Amino acid sequence: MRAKWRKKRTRRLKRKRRKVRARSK
Amino acid sequence: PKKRASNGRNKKGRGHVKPVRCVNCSRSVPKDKAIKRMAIRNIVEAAAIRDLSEASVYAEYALPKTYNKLHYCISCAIHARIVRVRSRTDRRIRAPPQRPRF
Amino acid sequence: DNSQVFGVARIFASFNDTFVHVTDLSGRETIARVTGGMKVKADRDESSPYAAMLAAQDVAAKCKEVGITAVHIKIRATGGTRSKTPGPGGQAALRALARSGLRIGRIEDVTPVPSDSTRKKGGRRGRRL
Amino acid sequence: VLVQDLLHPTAASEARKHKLKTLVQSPRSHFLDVKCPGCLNITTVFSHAQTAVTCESCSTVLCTPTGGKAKLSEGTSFRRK
Amino acid sequence: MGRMHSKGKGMSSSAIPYSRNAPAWFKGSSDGVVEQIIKYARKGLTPSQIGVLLRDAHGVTQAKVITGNKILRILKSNGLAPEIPEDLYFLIKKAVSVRKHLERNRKDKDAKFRLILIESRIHRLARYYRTVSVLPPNWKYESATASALVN
Amino acid sequence: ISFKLQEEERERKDQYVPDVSALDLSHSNDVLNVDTQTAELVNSLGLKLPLSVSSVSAVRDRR
Amino acid sequence: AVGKNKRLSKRVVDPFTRKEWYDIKAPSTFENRNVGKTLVNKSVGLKNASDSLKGRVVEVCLADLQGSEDHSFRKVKLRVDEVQGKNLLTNFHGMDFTTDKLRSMVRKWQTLIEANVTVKTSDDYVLRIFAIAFTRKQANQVKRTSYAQSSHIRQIRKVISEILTREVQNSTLAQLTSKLIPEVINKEIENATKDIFPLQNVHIRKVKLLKQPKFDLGSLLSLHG
RNA sequence: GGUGAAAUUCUUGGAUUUAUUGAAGACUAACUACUGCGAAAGCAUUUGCCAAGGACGUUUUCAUUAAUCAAGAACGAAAGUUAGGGGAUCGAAGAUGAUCAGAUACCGUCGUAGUCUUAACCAUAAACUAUGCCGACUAGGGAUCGGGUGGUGUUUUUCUUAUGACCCACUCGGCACCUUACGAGAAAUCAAAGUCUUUGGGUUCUGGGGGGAGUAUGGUCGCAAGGCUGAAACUUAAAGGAAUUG
RNA sequence: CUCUAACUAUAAAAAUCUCUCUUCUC
Ligand SMILES: [Mg+2]
Ligand SMILES: [Mg+2]
Ligand SMILES: [Mg+2]
Ligand SMILES: [Mg+2]
Ligand SMILES: [Mg+2]
Ligand SMILES: [Mg+2]
Ligand SMILES: [Mg+2]
Ligand SMILES: [Mg+2]
Ligand SMILES: [Mg+2]
Ligand SMILES: [Mg+2]
Ligand SMILES: [Mg+2]
Ligand SMILES: [Mg+2]
Ligand SMILES: [Mg+2]
Ligand SMILES: [Mg+2]
Ligand SMILES: [Mg+2]
Ligand SMILES: [Mg+2]
Ligand SMILES: [Mg+2]
Ligand SMILES: [Mg+2]
Ligand SMILES: [Mg+2]
Ligand SMILES: [Mg+2]
Ligand SMILES: [Zn+2]
Ligand SMILES: [Zn+2]
Repeated sequence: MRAKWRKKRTRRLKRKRRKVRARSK
Repeated sequence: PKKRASNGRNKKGRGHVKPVRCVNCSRSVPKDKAIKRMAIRNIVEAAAIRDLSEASVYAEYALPKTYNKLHYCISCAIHARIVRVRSRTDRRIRAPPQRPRF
Repeated sequence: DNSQVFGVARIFASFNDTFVHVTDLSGRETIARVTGGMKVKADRDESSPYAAMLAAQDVAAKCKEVGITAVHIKIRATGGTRSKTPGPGGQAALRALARSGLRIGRIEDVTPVPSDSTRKKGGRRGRRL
Repeated sequence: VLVQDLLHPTAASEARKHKLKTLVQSPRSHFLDVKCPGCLNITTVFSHAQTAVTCESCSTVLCTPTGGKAKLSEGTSFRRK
Repeated sequence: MGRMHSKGKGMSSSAIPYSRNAPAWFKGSSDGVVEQIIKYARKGLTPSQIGVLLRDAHGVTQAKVITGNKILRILKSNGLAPEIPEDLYFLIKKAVSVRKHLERNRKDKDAKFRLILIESRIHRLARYYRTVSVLPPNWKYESATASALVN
Repeated sequence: ISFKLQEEERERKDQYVPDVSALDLSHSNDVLNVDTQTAELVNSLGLKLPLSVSSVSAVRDRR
Repeated sequence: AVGKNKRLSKRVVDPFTRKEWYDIKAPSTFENRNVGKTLVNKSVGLKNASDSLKGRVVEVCLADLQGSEDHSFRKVKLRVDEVQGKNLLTNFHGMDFTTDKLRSMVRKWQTLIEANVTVKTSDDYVLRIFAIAFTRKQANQVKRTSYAQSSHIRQIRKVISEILTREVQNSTLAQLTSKLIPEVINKEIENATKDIFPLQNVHIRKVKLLKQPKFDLGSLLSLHG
């Protein structure tokens, strides 16, 4: 893997967690 | 490690230059890193100079030349034989390859 | 002048399917447009020198039937934002035009070269092949 | 170079070096006494003057400001001070 | 070769001659020189222009060599020293000029940065002149009040 | 390769010294051409040699 | 080849039987006034050919109009405006260089200075003129480059601009073309900037044309014969 | 058209080319360089206006006003986000036509958002010279840019001269470069990465094996994207740098 | 001890690999 794509996957995980929190905030 | 103290670009004090496109592959490459070759040639080669001379009005018509500065890519330059890999002690030399003909 | 009825050869040689297109001095009247792909089979050798050779023989014959005996070569590359270097076939086309009896005068290169391109096709990293 | 005088370097080398870099730093400029063809007054001017210097008697410039030193007028005659 | 607010490294300057006393060739009188300085100041000239005039049109190498006092000191003895020191005044003049240029066109960001630099220099010089009590301790540079001092 | 005959011939050709002089101003009617600077060199050396001053036309060839 | 999907979305004739040849007549400012021939459809009552001829722009090498070869690299465009029957008259329309010479003088290690000026001639013809100059290595310059500072370039541009304005507003494109043929404006521009910078290859290229006042027959026929 | 070769696509409602022109928007070729300016991003058509700036010259003026900087601030490539304007080219998504075992990838043809702008956000880049700033000294060689000095110098031509443009010598400042180790480094190499075990000129920031991890949490900024700050539990004997031979 | 001239012009496809490493002292 490249650091770029690991960072992007982390960002997508943050996407899912942020939408989950926003639905339950 | 530094393979090139000049970094290849030949910039040394600008920060940014405007890129130019490759003639073959259209690669947006900085104008100083890009390899520029001035193709000045004859609009009719020696294969047809005699034929044109015999079959042309305006006796002793000075035939025109054609000029084009080619901005090659660098992958293209390696591949299209324009520039060649060199010995590590030979990379030092920047003079052109010694006047192909005198 | 000994009444050499003049035309302009006006060759256009891209990297595929070169053009031989003779016209009068004004250029508003077009005669003998026959191209490279007009006469060769493979569809890949439209740019080949033989293509332009046969096209040149046809335009020479047609113009000779017309009455035009001398031509003015206007070599054009694909021009514009493109490679703008002359195609392989155009030189053979010019040679065959000069072979077939026609007289030659004032070769010019009239490729459209820009003060800059709008944008060159291919993306920032270009054609990867 | 290994052994060499700095207290007494050659005067040619003194004029060679830059101002502010001699043993004792002294200006390279000098003053001039200029006479304008108009009157007999002698005016004291600077080599590197910065103003359109004129004689008090006549409104005629004797020098001209320049990036370096003064460029004198056409017919004024000067003697170095 | 510092150039406090830029990357410059120049050393273009003037070398004061070794001899402090009067030049041998100078024939003018110190009292006449002081009178000339006073008259030039009364014309409304800052000390630097006074020194330039005395160096160009006359044989005055520099006032301290001829009289023994400096130009600003000579003016202060006669009470013609400006309330705002000349260099600080020129700094405020430049600052107000750049602020005018800015308020007449907003998008120029380089002159905005240059105004920031000039204001920083003004603050430094004001702090110095305030610690020597040349300026009152309540004196400060403000953007709105600079024009009145300049005008 | 070398041998006695060739080496002897080389030495004989080496021992050649012209009886006529190639120096001391045997040519140019006992006059040597020098510029001002080397003339001052001769002067300051404390020596009096037969010289012939000629300026060197400080303008340099464009090559 | 011979392939076509026939995505069309004998009544055949030879289109040369209904055609003929007219002659191109140059302005009297040029020597070889017989330019060439132009192929035209035969005249029809509903649509007369003579209407179709006017507006044509023929492009001819300048050397082909004066016989010499000093004008080899120039090029002149003539406008067809008045047809006399089996022979038509052409007025000046424009001027240009040949790309070959232009690229030949645009070389490295020297600054090209370009001057552009849009002006009105003595008549109401409105022209645009481009001048190109190149700094010249001195006949003693051991320094290898021959660059010119921006101040010199701006001064040179100002001089060329004022010279071109002067020599346009003081004459008509008849006289202006008669001046262009012996390129005396080039010599004058070079001489006027001799003090500023050497300026090799001072040339006037691509004399454009932007407007024509009216249709003045008298001078047009006066310009011929 | 296009390609390794093809196909998708447009075409006897006559496309592709052919001449004049007209509209739009972008951009500023060639000149363009081990060249310039700027704090860094960055800056390349002409002209005018607006202010600003480095360098040099200065027997001008003030006299320590200075260097680096927690807190605070100004700018900050591209991409991206709100609105209004435009809408040419090129082109994330998408639509397909190919190549393949698969190819919603590379090759190709269209193609929205975007690219271009006026306001408001964003503050991140291999934002690189991967070299903090100020100051001093140490070694030879040429060139190059800006300025300034001198030449009994050369062409210039306006009769002579004044300029300008060169030529020679010198100097200041700048991007740089060649040689070398007599210095330094683990070396690649560096004229600074030297003047460091013969260790101290001033000063700011950062790192203490790898991974977890620039993740979670808590703040804070943001409309959003995300930015700044930023561990541990646990796991591991290596990960890594330069160079040598295959 | 004097010197700046010649030249072009190739990009089809190709994925993966189970052991095992062994002392230098006259
Ligand atoms: Mg590598
Ligand atoms: Mg390179
Ligand atoms: Mg810089
Ligand atoms: Mg490849
Ligand atoms: Mg058509
Ligand atoms: Mg340009
Ligand atoms: Mg420049
Ligand atoms: Mg801070
Ligand atoms: Mg944007
Ligand atoms: Mg919008
Ligand atoms: Mg796709
Ligand atoms: Mg597919
Ligand atoms: Mg694609
Ligand atoms: Mg497209
Ligand atoms: Mg970062
Ligand atoms: Mg960094
Ligand atoms: Mg760690
Ligand atoms: Mg990490
Ligand atoms: Mg948080
Ligand atoms: Mg390694
Ligand atoms: Zn390429
Ligand atoms: Zn007088």
